[PDB]
Amino acid sequence: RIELGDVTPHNIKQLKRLNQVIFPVSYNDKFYKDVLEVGELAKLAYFNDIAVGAVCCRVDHSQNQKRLYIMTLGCLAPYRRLGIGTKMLNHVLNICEKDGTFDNIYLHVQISNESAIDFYRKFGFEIIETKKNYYKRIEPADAHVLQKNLKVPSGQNADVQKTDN
Amino acid sequence: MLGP
Ligand SMILES: *SCCNC(=O)CCNC(=O)[C@H](O)C(C)(C)C
Repeated sequence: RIELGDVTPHNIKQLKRLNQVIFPVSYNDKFYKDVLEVGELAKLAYFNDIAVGAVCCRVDHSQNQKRLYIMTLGCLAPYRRLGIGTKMLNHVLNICEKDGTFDNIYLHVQISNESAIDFYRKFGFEIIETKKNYYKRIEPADAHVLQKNLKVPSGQNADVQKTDN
Repeated sequence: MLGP
């Protein structure tokens, strides 16, 4: 069984320890300070009561839009075929679906991370941008921006709803 | 994975 748990000051050191092993990118103290303030947008992932993963998100107001930014999402390498990634993603997509007012969900990923690209493609995410030297020192340093459109038409019925045509 |  997979369980998601809250990120508190009691277990933030555990999230940092998992993040430090899963990702080659060093996150600073301000990153872990912000995670303690996003509520349900940050979760620890548990498999048979053992912490093997985490998802950290924030609300972003870039591009004159209401966006959900997935900062980090991942599991320890031996636990990537246990549906923990799906549980974590369906959790953040639920916070968004319930909200109804988000324009999109987006994240950065190295261009060579095919397992993550293909995973996100299952939930409707597409490559919308490629950023040269988005990361420092790691190879490849080039990142794809993966985005899922969350915009739902506002209007009580068909005649007042603006959508694709 | 937030960068850089
Ligand atoms: S947020 C996209 C980058 N994640 C990543 O590379 C973390 C390691 N990968 C996983 O744990 C796994 O591939 C999932 C599907 C959960 C991203």
